[PDB]
Amino acid sequence: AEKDNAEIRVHTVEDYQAIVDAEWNILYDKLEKIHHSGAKVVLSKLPIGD
Amino acid sequence: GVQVVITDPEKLDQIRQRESDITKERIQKILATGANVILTTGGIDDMCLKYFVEAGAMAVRRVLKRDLKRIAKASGATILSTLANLEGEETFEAAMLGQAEEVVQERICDDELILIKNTKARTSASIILRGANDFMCDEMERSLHDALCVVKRVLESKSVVPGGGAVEAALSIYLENYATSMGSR
Amino acid sequence: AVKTLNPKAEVARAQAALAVNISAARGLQDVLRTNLGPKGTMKMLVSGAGDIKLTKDGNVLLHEMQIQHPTASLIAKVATAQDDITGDGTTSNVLIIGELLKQADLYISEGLHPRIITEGFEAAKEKALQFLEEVKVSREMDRETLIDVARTSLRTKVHAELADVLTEAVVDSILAIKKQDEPIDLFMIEIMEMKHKSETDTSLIRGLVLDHGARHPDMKKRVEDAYILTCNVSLEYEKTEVNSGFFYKSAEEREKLVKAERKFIEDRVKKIIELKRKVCGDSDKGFVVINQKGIDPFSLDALSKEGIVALRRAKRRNMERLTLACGGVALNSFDDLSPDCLGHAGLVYEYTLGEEKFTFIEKCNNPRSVTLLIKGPNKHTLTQIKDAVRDGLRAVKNAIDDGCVVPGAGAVEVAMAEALIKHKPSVKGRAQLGVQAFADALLIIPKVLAQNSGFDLQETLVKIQAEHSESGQLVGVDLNTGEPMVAAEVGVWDNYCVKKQLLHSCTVIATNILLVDEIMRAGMS
Amino acid sequence: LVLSQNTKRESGRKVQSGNINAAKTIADIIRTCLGPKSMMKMLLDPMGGIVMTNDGNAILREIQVQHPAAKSMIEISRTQDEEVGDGTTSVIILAGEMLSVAEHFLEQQMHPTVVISAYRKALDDMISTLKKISIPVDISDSDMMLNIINSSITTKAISRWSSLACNIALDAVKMVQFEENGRKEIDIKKYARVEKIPGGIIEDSCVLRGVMINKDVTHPRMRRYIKNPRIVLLDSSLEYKKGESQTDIEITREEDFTRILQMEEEYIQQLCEDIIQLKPDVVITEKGISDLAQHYLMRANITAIRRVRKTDNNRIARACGARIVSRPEELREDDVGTGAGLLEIKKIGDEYFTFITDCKDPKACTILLRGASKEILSEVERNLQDAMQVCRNVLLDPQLVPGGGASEMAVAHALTEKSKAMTGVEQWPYRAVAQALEVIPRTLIQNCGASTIRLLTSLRAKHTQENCETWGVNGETGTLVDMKELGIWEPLAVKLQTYKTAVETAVLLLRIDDIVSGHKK
Amino acid sequence: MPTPVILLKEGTDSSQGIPQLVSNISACQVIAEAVRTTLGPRGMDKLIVDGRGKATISNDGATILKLLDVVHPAAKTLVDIAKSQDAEVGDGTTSVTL
Amino acid sequence: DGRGKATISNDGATILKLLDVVHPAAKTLVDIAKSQDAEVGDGTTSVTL
Amino acid sequence: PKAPGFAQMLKEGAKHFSGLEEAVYRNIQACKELAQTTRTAYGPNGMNKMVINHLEKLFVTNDAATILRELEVQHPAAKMIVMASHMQEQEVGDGTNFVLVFAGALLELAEELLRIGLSVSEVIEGYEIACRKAHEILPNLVCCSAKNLRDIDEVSSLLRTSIMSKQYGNEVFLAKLIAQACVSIFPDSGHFNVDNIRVCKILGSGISSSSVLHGMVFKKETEGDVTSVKDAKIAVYSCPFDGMITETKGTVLIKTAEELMNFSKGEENLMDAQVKAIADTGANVVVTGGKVADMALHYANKYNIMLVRLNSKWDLRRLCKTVGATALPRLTPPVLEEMGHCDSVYLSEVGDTQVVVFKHEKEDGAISTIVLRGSTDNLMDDIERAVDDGVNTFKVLTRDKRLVPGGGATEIELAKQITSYGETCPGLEQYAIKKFAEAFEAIPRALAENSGVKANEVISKLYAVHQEGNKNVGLDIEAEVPAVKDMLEAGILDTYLGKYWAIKLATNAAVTVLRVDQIIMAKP
Amino acid sequence: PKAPGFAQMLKEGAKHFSGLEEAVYRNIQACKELAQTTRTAYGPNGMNKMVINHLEKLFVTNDAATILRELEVQ
Repeated sequence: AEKDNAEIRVHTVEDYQAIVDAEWNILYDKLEKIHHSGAKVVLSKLPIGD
Repeated sequence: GVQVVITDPEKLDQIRQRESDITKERIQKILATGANVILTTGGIDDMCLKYFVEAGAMAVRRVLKRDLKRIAKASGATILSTLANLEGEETFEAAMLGQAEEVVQERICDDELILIKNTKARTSASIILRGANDFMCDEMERSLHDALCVVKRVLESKSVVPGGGAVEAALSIYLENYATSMGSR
Repeated sequence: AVKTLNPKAEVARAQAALAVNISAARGLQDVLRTNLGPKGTMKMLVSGAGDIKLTKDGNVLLHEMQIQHPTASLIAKVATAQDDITGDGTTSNVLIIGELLKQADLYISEGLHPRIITEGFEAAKEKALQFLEEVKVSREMDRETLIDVARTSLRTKVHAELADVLTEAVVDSILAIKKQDEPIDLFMIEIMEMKHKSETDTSLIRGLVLDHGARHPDMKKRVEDAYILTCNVSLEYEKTEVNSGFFYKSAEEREKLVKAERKFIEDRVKKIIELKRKVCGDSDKGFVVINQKGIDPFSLDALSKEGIVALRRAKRRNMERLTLACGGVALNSFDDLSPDCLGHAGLVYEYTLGEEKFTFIEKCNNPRSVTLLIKGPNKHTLTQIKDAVRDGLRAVKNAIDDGCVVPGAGAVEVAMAEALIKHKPSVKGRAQLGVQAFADALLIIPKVLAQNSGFDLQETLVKIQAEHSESGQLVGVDLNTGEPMVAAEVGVWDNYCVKKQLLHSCTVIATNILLVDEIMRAGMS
Repeated sequence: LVLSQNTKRESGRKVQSGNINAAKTIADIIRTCLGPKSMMKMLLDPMGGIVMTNDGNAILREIQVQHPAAKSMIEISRTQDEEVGDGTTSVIILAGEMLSVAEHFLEQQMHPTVVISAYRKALDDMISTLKKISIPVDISDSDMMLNIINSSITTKAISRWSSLACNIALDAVKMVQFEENGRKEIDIKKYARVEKIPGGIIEDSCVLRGVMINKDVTHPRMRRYIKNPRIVLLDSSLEYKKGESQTDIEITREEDFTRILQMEEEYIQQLCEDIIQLKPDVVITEKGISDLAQHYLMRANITAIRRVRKTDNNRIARACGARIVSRPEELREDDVGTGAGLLEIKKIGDEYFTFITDCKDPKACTILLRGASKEILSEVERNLQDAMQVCRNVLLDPQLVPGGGASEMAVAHALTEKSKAMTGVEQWPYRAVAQALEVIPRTLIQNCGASTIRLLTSLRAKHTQENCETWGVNGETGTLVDMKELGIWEPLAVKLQTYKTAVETAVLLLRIDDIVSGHKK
Repeated sequence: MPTPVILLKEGTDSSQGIPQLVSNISACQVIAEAVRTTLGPRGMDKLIVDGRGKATISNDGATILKLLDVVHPAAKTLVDIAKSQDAEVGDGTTSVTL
Repeated sequence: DGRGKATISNDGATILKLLDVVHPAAKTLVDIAKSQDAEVGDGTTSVTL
Repeated sequence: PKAPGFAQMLKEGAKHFSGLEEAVYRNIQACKELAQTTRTAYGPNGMNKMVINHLEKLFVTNDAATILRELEVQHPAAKMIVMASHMQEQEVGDGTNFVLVFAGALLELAEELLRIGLSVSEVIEGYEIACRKAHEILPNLVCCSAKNLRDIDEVSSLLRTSIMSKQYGNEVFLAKLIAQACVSIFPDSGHFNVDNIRVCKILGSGISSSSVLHGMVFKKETEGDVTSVKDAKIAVYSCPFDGMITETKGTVLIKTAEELMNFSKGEENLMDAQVKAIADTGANVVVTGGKVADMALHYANKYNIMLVRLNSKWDLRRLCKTVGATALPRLTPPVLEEMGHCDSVYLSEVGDTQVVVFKHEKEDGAISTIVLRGSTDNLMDDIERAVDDGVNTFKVLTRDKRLVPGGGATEIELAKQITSYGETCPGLEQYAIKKFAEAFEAIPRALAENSGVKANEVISKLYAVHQEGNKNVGLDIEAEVPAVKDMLEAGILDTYLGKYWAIKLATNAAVTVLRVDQIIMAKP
Repeated sequence: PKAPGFAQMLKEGAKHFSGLEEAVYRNIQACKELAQTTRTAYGPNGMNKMVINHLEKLFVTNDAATILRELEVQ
């Protein structure tokens, strides 16, 4: 949402698919780290993704 | 819109080089024809000017479109919006050239104006006015424009009318007589 | 008459506008006549901004006292030209103009058409110029002669003591300037002022002074023996003229590109460092760098780690001055760099005053550029003494230029009086009237000197109007006893250039002004 | 509301009288300014400066008006000045008096057009007569040219500097002739630059066989004095320049940034050795100069001057014969600055200047005016403009006319004879024109201050004698003087254009009969 | 600051010649049209109210012209003729004006 | 305040802050109020008295 | 009526002044206006002053220079003497009071002679010669050439004079604290720079509790923990504490998938590595004025690192000097040699104000700070101004030497000596020199008026007891005894250089103002 | 600009005329104005005239004296 500002260039359509998948994999990775931490309550100064 | 993107810096210099060499070769193609006079409504850059000086040709910029069209009609030159051919390569032909005996810029009222004398293809006529103020000069050019108009009418219609109001002089009485014919109001 | 042409326009007519001009000139000369003469009283001007002047040089007054009368502005312009040539006599010029016009009115009011007096002025100027040429005293470049000339110029402006102090500085400067054929008064003369400690203590510094200081703490304050590097090529960062924003993919490459970007300036500074270390293998010697452009803070760190003094953003003539001071080779491309291109100074240190910073260059072996470091207790006095300094400098420059010199205190003027009055109407007769008037007007300088100095005018003028014998000397007016004085003996002089230029300028101005009839004003709304 | 809602109108004899009044006033405000005895006029400009000059054209040019015919006359004056330089000291006066006598026939209910035809015949006869009474003169003979110039200038402030003025004008004009038109070469008066520098005296002003540049050496090292310099004119800038086509760069490898930085340096170098390959000495440009290129040129011991006005560039090129160049790689030894007798940079006082003198055969030149103050200098340069203008008119026509009103009186009695042989209604206008001509010598007389009526009568009666047409009016004596020994001569074309524009003014004004205001467009 | 001296008072209106005369003729015609309808066995009358609010109808043209206070000079002559004929012979004052 | 926002207070220092004093000498007293408020508390009232 | 004439319309609306009338009356009157303005100023019995600026800011003051700075004045020579005193303050410290009083007295007595018809130029000559003679005779008055470099007692006793002058209540505390400041600062960057002392203002806890720290202070927050180590290792960074962003517009780019994961991860890892390397050299506290990356502070918390924030360039310069460690524009190299060293650093609460403290012990020399405590911030302004003036006094003392006996005694001796030289002058300038000598009675006069005892016989007794060479005896401060006091025993001294410079500047101001005769004034 | 000089402020607001300029031009012009004013007046072929006074009273006239009486001249 407000992370580093970057333009991206992708020839293969499948690579574009992979790009969007990889973004969501970023957020999923963060969430997995959060869960596997074993905690249950999370607070954030910054906004939380729905 | 063509953005120029560099991933190999080794070529920026040559890029800039042809950025002018394109105009250079266009000019050289024009001059190799042997044309010594060029006119252009479009802009003329110093790049072209110095090349022309080294060639010693004649160059004029920002000329009004109607004037250059008249030039083509007189000298027999061809208006050229660009350089091209039935084939893609940009070339130029001497057949496009127009002719006139002598071309001079001359100083009238410490302002240099450009003259073209005796185009062989089609005789042209231009008139210079001399006067005291701009008021008298532009009113007399209006007068002359009317003169040319009426003479054009005379030539176009081989028919003339006696001036000084003879027209209505006759018309009044002729219509007076014809009036009684109607009998109405 | 032109009113019918234009209603909002304004005109005078011949008598009317002539009276306007003479009245305006008379008022202007009345305002200014308090100035000339060492006994004169300088003037303080206050701008609408609240600033302050304390000058006596009339050019400042005319340019800075706003007037509306047209001829006043005209005279101000001619005086400005004069000041741009020689420096004083602007006062003398305006006084000459006013009083000459006064006599002219005295005569034309008697019905004499002005053109006659014009011609008389022409002939009188010719004869006066001949006499001025023949009378000029050819003197060589003796130091004491220049000293006296400077003192005579300066005592017009300041305390006697202040002028006495400053005279030695100015003469030593000028002596230390000439390459025996051409002084230029610009590069070798650095005029700087510090709000510091005195007006008297202002003195020549044998080297050059800079108006800024070091930008880092580790910058050493003092350097025993200095090697000077004069340059202007940027040691600050810069980005090429062509859009070159770049991209990267790994955060490590981000650091790598940062290093690369710095690397070019790194090379630049490293060349200088290597030059130093090659030359300053010895510990004692010091390396100083002057850049006309800026210096990057990282570059500051680099130079500091080698203990190298560097200064940024000096005025573009300062490198000229350094060249003429320490003989360093002002360069641009550090790529072609040699020890031979260095400059050498006997001493360089920093002086901190107030919040600003100053830099000293000292003990040039054969300095050809110097600095009149102006010490001033007060901001206005700085400006006043600076104008005085410039006056004295230009006067000495004219003195050295012209192998002659004119005795001061107006002895030239009484000489013109006696010579011109000693012209039978060899002129066409009616012009003798104008010649008489011109000679009369010439006598103003002694008149105003006496008046400002308090002595009674007519009797002093008559007394000095005594050419003595076959040795009828050039006699000046005493400025404290009101008695005849041999200017040459007492050593009160002035530049021939001054007198010749003022005579010519005043003649032209007067002959033009006396030839106007109406002053019209018709301009766009 | 019908017509325009706040547009005035006025009609007929009222309009004619009003225009005549306006013309008469226009003439009157200048009648004192003519003659060697002339007055000296100074102006208050709208925006602060002071302008003082005898020349009528500038005087009128600093006049705004409300009545239109006055504006017409203003433009007439400016045209005559542009074409010939002087005569404007007289043209508007002649036109005004022409009109003043002209109006006297309006209350004769004499319709304007016939009077106009009379005027046209009058102009034809005047031109013929003046051509009959000319004198051809050699153009090479210098002192006669100097005499002509002195004659044409002994009306303004420069009179007392006549010798210097004439030498200056002759030198400047003579050496400006672009012989590339075969035997039809033309001189031009926009390469004869005039520079006003205060200080000094008129006597110090002189013709410099070259150009003046109010610039300075960019770097200390370049020598300020050179005997036989070589000069290169770079119209293009000498530095790295924007890629005109909005180019961009995307570097990825570390070395690339420093490499592109080096590339512009290398381009600068390329230009530098391209210049030095021709062994020049002097570098001039209208654009800026990179300090790095400045470095390289210094290393080559080459003097460089930056950012000079384009006209100044052209004049320098015409001075040292070289031609301007915009491409260093295309530099040719044919444009090497050969023909500079000396390159120098002096100090006028608080300012550097550039001197390029002693050209082999300089065709361009600027005049160095050094006087008292900028306004007097401006008056001087205006007078110089007039002098050099009439000099060029002579070099176009070697025919001369005796002025001092003498030609006017010749025309007067010639038209009188034509009139008394030319019976008709138009006769009275014709002789009216003849009489109107007589006022130039009249004005000379009043500006002298002598008995106008008796002097004029003696003049006219003298000039009924066929044996002499050279009798004119001396400026100062106020006595009848034959012009030959007095020597006040003028170029024919001057007085030609004078009368010619005068009668044009007459016709244009006399045809006017109504006024309409408020066009709002 | 001198100024030109005027001939008559500021704003002294003047209008000379054929335009002046034709203007007068037109004004007389305008006056006529105010009365043109009036006369006739099937003729006409007018109503004019003053500034005071008092109504006044009239068929005799002279009365009407008296009510129409004319400012333009030439028409004042016509209205005076109306008074003259009214004092002399009667209706046709209308006709007189026409 | 002029903005219409009400504000009640018993601590004198707060009140003096609200009473924007123009007269100079009293500004010193209000400053003492701030000082004591930052130092020890109630009696800022007492301090002023 | 209603229409006199002007022979000169040269001015478009402006003030022309001429005829000596302005010099004789108006200029003198303006100077006397200033003299009355700050006559109450100087004096131990002098009472303080308050002024609000054009922008409505309070200024409680006793110093003359500060108060003159806050009156936006228009008469020119008023500005003359004002800025003269201003520069004098820029040179020595107190004396602004002195020089303004001198100017007033000299001007007032000079106009009297001008009225009695003495030549203005001759007045100039007399004043100049008198000032030069006074300069010549002054050194012969020095007593108690206090020489002790770094003792506390001598310097405390000395600085008591200025502190007592501009604050009469609290001599002991301020004396001891400023002396502690002076002794704590050695010659490190050259001879006890005035700038080496910093002042902080902290409201509450009245003046008696104000203290001095041998370190330097900050009124800023903290980001992680709050710890002090007896071996505190400080790192300084002008660069913002973050990954070095390229100045060029550098947009990170990717081409395939794993770039996102690896790029974010690597950013994290290399910030971690950088801060670890910083920690590896043992630095436990870091300072910067640049922006702080949240990642960086997070890792610092992980590694127990202290952070200091938002410092201005001058502030970090101060800290650099305090710990003697070189600020590093490059974030990487926590080099051992240029790395900080402080006795103790922590965060404390004073006056409901977060305070960062660098509590220190430095033999080599450190730039210490004084802590000001009390209620009214305006009193803080006054008291800190006085303290800084005292610091300037101590600096001038260190410049060369040679205390002189204050309390007017010196000036009475000046008056007597100058007068005595006056009757041996003879010439019309004798009146000029006599009046100049008379002028010095203004100081004891001012002390009397602010003391409220009958000045005249005080001056008379002072003269009488000064007829026996008692150069050390001066004006007392006591209502019970409105007579006399012996200054030397009372220790009421002051500096040679200050008096000398004040005298010379007052002379210069006078000679300048008297000299100008007619004035010209464009409309503001 | 905007500020020429007066060597005589003698007048509190008035017209000073001098230099024969008024006699040579302005006075003559005024007389000619009158001449044109009643040139049409005299003559058997002269045609009549009307004028209204300052008080709006008609005056049809051919006589010159009467018409001059009704023009309030300055």
